[PDB]
Amino acid sequence: KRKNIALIPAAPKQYVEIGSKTVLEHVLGIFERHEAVDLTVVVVSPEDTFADKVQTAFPQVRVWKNGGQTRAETVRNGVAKLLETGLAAETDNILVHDAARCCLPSEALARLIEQAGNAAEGGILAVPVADTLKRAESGQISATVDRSGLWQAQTPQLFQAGLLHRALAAGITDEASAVEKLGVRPLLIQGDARNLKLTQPQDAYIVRLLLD
Amino acid sequence: LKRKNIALIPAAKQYVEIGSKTVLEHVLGIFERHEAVDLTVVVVSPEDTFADKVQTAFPQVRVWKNGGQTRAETVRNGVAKLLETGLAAETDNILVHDAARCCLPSEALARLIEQAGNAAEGGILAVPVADTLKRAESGQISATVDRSGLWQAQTPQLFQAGLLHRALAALGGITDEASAVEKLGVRPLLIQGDARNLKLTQPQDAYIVRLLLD
Repeated sequence: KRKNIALIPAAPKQYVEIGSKTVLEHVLGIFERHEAVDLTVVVVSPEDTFADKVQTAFPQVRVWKNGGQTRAETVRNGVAKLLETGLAAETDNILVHDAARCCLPSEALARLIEQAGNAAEGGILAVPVADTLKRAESGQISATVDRSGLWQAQTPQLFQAGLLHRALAAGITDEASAVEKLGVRPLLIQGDARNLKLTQPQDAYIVRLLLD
Repeated sequence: LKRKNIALIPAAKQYVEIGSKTVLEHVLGIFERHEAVDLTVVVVSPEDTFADKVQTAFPQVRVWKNGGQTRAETVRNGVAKLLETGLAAETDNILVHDAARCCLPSEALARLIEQAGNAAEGGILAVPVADTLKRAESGQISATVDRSGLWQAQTPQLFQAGLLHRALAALGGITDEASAVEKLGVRPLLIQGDARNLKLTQPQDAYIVRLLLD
């Protein structure tokens, strides 16, 4: 009865060509082949050209053109529509995922759903900070900051639809940060080193190699 | 007579076969082929035996067997012995590198030598923290911590032999070499590292390491 719905804000090329497809197409395939995800939605801007062809290659994915002006606004429109549309109940789970984390391992997606799927507080994938951290002033170190109990967040970020809608309605960064402001403490679930984000050539070399 | 650049690798796993060489042999390979490095030393435990084999593949590398009971103690002994021996002068540079960071880009090494190699305060390779940071209480988020201006330290960490010997000799609640230098009131430079300069500590890493070398 309870569903798990993937939502991807994509309204900066997710249309870069690696292997035989785009980054986005590489992303949607990981969700489409996962048995535990019941539906995948992509929110693009009303002027996104390549979007129509993406829809054609993935007819069961809903490609919506109600992107806003910010990543925050485009996520807000996506969640609101799933609810108004009736496609998701207030108690179904929404997994918000970055369009550029196109190497997420299916086994880590399973962990996320298996461990935060039935928790009222939801959960995100994350990896413990393993290196010493430093604060910089103008190219110099002004201090060493304790890395005790610190984690770096990845995506997806899984939360009940009703809970997420409330939190995004109210200095926010990720979705968990808006959930934390309501008094809820989300779980931290082991992400993966392979789950990196495409935001620069160094990353790209590693992604391009992982996608082989 | 120019100021010298000496690599020091505390290695008392790094013997995980990859291709046709151990991780260690891969690491020695990066320094021995780099024009600006004048010497390379590896400090192992006296019990270590595979180290003898390493010595035969790298005749100019110095394999010392005065490892400590911890990484901090082995770095301390290597630096002391480099000075006591006369191989390093007080003002030569000591580049302290992890035995398991076998994918350090040659270009990254050059930048460190060029920028920190000529600054009395030394410097380290490091990358800015790009993802949102969270503090955990018992598997749950207890806070989001501000990442503005924050960096993750890598190796090598480059300091003058006399400044490094001084800083590691005696409070004690420190972590990397930079943090012992900072306690003296000195601020090391931060030089851009690289995403491939990762350390081999778990299977996820090994897959990426093996993949990056081919």
